[PDB]
Amino acid sequence: NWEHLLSLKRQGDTAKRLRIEQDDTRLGFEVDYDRIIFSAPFRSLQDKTQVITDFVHTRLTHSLEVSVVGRSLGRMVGKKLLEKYPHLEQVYGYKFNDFGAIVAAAALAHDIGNPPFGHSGEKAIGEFFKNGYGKRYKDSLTAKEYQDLIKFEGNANGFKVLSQSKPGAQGGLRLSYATLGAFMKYPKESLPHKPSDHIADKKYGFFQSERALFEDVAQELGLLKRSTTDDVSWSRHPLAYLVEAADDICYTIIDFEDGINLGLIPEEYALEYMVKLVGQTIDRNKYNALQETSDRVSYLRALAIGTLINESVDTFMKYEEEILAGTFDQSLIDKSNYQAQITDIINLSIERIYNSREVIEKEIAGYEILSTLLEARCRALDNNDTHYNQLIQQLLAPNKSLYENLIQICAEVSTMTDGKALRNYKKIKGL
Amino acid sequence: NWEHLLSLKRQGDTAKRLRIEQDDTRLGFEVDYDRIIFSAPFRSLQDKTQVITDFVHTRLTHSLEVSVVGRSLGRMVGKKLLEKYPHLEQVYGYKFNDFGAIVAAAALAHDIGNPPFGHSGEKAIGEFFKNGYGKRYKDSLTAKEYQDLIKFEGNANGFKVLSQSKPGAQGGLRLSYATLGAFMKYPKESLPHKPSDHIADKKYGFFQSERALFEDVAQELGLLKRSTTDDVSWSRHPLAYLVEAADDICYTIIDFEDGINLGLIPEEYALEYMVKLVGQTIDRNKYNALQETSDRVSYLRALAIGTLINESVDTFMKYEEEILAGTFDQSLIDKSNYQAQITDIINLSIERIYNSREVIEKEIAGYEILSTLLEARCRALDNNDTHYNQLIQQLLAPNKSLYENLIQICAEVSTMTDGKALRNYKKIKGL
Ligand SMILES: [Mg+2]
Ligand SMILES: [Mg+2]
Repeated sequence: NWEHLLSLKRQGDTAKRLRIEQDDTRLGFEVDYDRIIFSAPFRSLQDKTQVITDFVHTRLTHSLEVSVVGRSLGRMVGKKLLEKYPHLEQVYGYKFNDFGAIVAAAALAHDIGNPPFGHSGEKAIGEFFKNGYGKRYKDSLTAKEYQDLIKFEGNANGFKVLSQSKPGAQGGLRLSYATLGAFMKYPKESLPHKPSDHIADKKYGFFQSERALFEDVAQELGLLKRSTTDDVSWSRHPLAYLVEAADDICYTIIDFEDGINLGLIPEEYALEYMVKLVGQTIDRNKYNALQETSDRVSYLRALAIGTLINESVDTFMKYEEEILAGTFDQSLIDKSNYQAQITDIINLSIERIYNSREVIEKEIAGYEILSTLLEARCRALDNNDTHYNQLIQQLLAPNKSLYENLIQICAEVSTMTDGKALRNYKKIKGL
Repeated sequence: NWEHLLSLKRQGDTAKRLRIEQDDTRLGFEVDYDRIIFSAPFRSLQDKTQVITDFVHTRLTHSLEVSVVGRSLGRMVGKKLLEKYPHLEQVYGYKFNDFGAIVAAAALAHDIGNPPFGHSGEKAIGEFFKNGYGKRYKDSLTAKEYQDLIKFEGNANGFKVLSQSKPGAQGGLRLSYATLGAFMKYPKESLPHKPSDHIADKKYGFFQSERALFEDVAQELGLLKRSTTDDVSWSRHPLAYLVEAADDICYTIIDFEDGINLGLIPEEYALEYMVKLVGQTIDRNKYNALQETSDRVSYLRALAIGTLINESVDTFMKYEEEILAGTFDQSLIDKSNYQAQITDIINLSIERIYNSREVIEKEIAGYEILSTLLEARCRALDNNDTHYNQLIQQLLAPNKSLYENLIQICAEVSTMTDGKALRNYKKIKGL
């Protein structure tokens, strides 16, 4: 039922929030976007680079552009959903911009919990608790608590960042449950690990510390159960497919755009890899008149993203009922008519960007930086009386169960800006 | 007439664009926002700091937050305007989110053309042509052409950045004329200089190179004439008052928030300066429970901005007819019941932030950096045959009248990222 999937509930609410009773100048879904923009975690993305460190390729700009693509996807699907289910507007008061706001807010916050250095950063945190100093806690943790650590997931840390309760601030940003549902691409716990090849089982979406929260979210949204055991799992909020397509589209096309502007990808490849995606719409005489490389590739990027947005909207509507029933097993982009071209683009980015020497060097350095901060925090946790460990406390974590302390340390190390992680690492090593 | 003020015209259009015939998933005003987000000038704000250089206080984040405040102001005024003038919706099809989109897009682009180093940067460019090397061109320029240079204005450069025609890309971002009108806080030429004490005459809003464009914009919007001579001037688009209030509100409250987080303003001053603005709404027990300084001041900031948004909306509606008639002589914030508290906040920021030693040092360094780049570009313009000047050409301006060349040099030097301006300065001096 879409009416339940479009929940305006916020954590702690004691009474229902009806869509028809909202002030449209203060609509819960749009407030969610504003709350993210002004949050300290989102602002910190100003000082967080992607794999390439050019000072003009931040995670902030990526997140902005993903939210813009998400708003467009949500608006377009929202208009068509209100055509399919007219009672949603005539009776319940939903409007097509409501769907754009939900997708836009969830897409804006997708990278908010990810550690520095990309997938290497997640992998370094996991290795610390699997084989590093952190393995000593294995026997003091449940299997699912330990799995949170050895397979630490930036998606699940984002959910924690958005919802974490603190003195004077219960519920974090207190986003609408529809937004938290659209945010949750992997609505399962850390265990069991990859039970199938379904896209929603590739990773997990919440830590044990947020299990009770997502239980409240899933029951309020009426998400369909995928497990009937104590290992909980649900079918994805339909709008999470649009959040994922926005991310897939931007990662594919914009990484390519960046690789060309940065010199990693020869410009001579631009047309060849994009011709299928832009062929019918490109004004070739306009393309040839553009004099700057950055202008030519941004034109191709806009055309390719527009093509993929329109197709993703149509794919969503073709499979809407399978998605609403939890039987859609793939991503929207997996069904694309351009899958072969998308794959060639992604593979070229892996070869020329993600496996470039500068990116490899940065990830190797990231492993040391994160491993050091985790060991410093964890030894300070185990012996908090020594003078050294008191200083580490004042520096890295000023102002609980063992698991709650360990997951908090991972969450705090993960959300450090690049500048503060390297600086603090430098001091703990004297540079 | 609001119907004309809400023009969807884009530069070069040969036929009218009726509001009632727009696809609401592709509304011209919302497209304007997206085009700015993806533009190279907006992305470059990632590498442009405000006066304080902390790496977590960019002009990008400021612009984002101003656009969020602007969207809220536009939404709220838009709803009330459609109540006052119901034919705008029933006959012409306008919706309250239309006004939010226009204000949001114009506010997002407000700082896009400003040079580095703030007002010192504008002043350094002006001094170069008034008393530096650039004074030699005085006699080759009209009075208004020369005034563009000696009083170089970041507001007018923003209009150029948004609209500048290039091979393969006529019209720049080609924003809706309503958005360009809401953008224009000073709808006059560089001469005459400050003809009155009206807020709209404090500066000017377009260079001679964009005069013909803004003439097209003002006639399409039906803006009221303020001069009947060859020195052209118009009354402000009413929505420009909301763009200005968003900027005024954010500059006042958020500079204060930054000054406290950065240590420049003692935290003990936070409540004293904000008590009048937040008194009725602050949950003092919640405030006392917040443990981090950044959390306490962001709570006060949200309360003060909400207070000022609500009041600014009411001030706009009280004076709507004077604004529509071009007889409103002040800013919206000038009529605020908190003017005295706002002034105390602004004065404390001037004393503790803008006059701090680190800010003074940066502005002094900015004068040298910009003066050097301007002299290098201008000597290369005057003698383009020498080997040195060919290298300067390849480095700073790869790929016209004397005035068009000089204003282009100012526009390009102004939009340089901090990193590229300092690096290029370093090379021209060998560091
Ligand atoms: Mg992403
Ligand atoms: Mg500003």
